[PDB]
Order: sequence, then C-alpha cells, then structure tokens
Amino acid sequence: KTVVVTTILESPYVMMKKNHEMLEGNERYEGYCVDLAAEIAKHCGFKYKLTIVGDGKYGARDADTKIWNGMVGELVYGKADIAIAPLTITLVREEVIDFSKPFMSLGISIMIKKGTPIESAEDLSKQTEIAYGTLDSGSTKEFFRRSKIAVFDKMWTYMRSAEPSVFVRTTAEGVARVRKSKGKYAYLLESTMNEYITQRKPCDTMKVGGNLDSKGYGIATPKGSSLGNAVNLAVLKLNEQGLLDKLKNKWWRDKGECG
Ligand SMILES: N[C@@H](CCC(=O)O)C(=O)O
Repeated sequence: KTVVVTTILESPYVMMKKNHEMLEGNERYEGYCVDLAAEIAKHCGFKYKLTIVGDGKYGARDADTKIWNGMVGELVYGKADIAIAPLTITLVREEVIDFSKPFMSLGISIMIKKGTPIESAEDLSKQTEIAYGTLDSGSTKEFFRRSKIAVFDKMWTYMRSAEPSVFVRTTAEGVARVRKSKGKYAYLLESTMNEYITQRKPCDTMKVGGNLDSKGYGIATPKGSSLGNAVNLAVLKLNEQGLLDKLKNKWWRDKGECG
C-alpha cells in the first residue's frame, strides 16, 4: 500500500521545483524533507506519495472547537499516514500523534532587516516602534502564549492585542513583511528557517540574539501506527551514518548566496 506523506511548502524543506506546472507527482517537489522522505521510505520498505497539507498549516488545536488543523490534523483524522516536515515535537502534539526522535535541532530566533536597532527579545519587548509577530497554528505562537518568562509574556501580551494582526499564515509572509516594512517589523521564527533565509538573496535580513529555547523536529505518525517503530530506527541510522548532516549541508551551506 502506498503511504500518504503529508508535508508543507516551507523552504528549504519542501519547495516547488522551477516550472513545476509541467511536472507530476513526487517529481514536483525538492528540498531537505523531499530527500529525507526518499531515505526513510527506502529504509522502511514503502512506496509513498507526497501531499502538501491542504490548509498550509503545521497544526494546532482550535481553542473553541478542539479540532486539530494542519499536518497534525491530517494524521489525527486519518487523511495521511506520516508527516515528513519541520514539525516540532511538543507535548500537546505527543498527546495525539507519535514522533520519531529528532532529525534536526532548533530554537526560536529573531529575524530583522539589517540595521534594525534590535539585538534581543528583551529589546523587542521594551519598545513599540518596531512591531513583531509569529506564524499562526505553530509551536512558536504556542511558546509565547504559554510562557511564564516575563519578557516573553510581555511579548505575547503585545502580539495578541495588536490590530491589524502581527501574525502571519506562512513563514514567507512574515519574511516579506520584514522586508516591506523597511525593518519596522521583526519576525519570530525557528533558527533553521532563519539561517536558510538570511543566506539567500536579497541579502537584507539577519538573525539576532541567542535562540530562546532548544527543541527538535520529528517524523510524525498517527498514534500507535505500525510505521512508527521502523521510522524511528531509520532516523537514528540516518543520523549516525552522517546522512542528515550531508542533507543539512546540501540545503543550507551549499545554498548560501550572501558570501
Ligand atoms: N516547526 C513549527 C512551525 C514553525 C513555527 O511555529 O515557527 C511547528 O511545527 O509548529
């Protein structure tokens, strides 16, 4: 049986190939997670179909309906068999789906337009001229919502209250806002995405400050699925064999364009 893989368009994990409208099936896509999916499938002995998550989201539980959206929802409601994506391992997700051990480490970070007078989350929290926000329906937003650390709680209070919204639907939208705002908007995003984007033209953004936390992305399967065990062992093997580092350097180091 062909395994349905849910994933998300998020550079450099999964990207549409150039001129993709002429292409079909898995051949439409490239990136770190496209390469990782082929390795996991080989190691686990399955054929698979990559499917971009219908709503474009990572996955959160709606506070009002208690329904999961995003890739998490596609696993919970049976629409996909596995998620191979930069999906953060979190407590609320682990309650409803399973995760492999991490395939990549990360933490929350800050992107600014070059020259913006901000060095830290504390700097953001103590002023109002520069607006800032996060992605909807992901783990960064939930981090701020739940934090009891004074600086991050002050940031949450500001973000949830801002009108019009400072939250964006896609990472690309957040980055576009950093640029369009001439640096009057800063963006809170994971260090992995920040490190890729800041090294691609136009070379006008930068990462500032230390990471705010330390966590990992995992391969997710529906709770109790027969694939979970083999997928976890495959992640560990690929790490130990050096393959995850090679893919990281293919999609980050080797893609740099900013000198
Ligand atoms: N990796 C995050 C999405 C990106 C973010 O929230 O900054 C997640 O799994 O929700």
